Amino acid sequence: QLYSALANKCCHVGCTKRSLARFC
Amino acid sequence: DSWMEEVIKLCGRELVRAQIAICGMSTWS
Repeated sequence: QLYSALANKCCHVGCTKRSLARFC
Repeated sequence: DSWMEEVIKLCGRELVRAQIAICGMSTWS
């Protein structure tokens, strides 16, 4: 899922706070 | 916090905490 993609991404490399911002 | 950028390395519940915080504190442009 998109959230799982974000979850893995942030947990591995990281993500932008702006990225979680567009997800919520 | 900095809504213009920020790159974090969180996971799980902290990730959701950051989400809740970011999406709630969207009072700042």
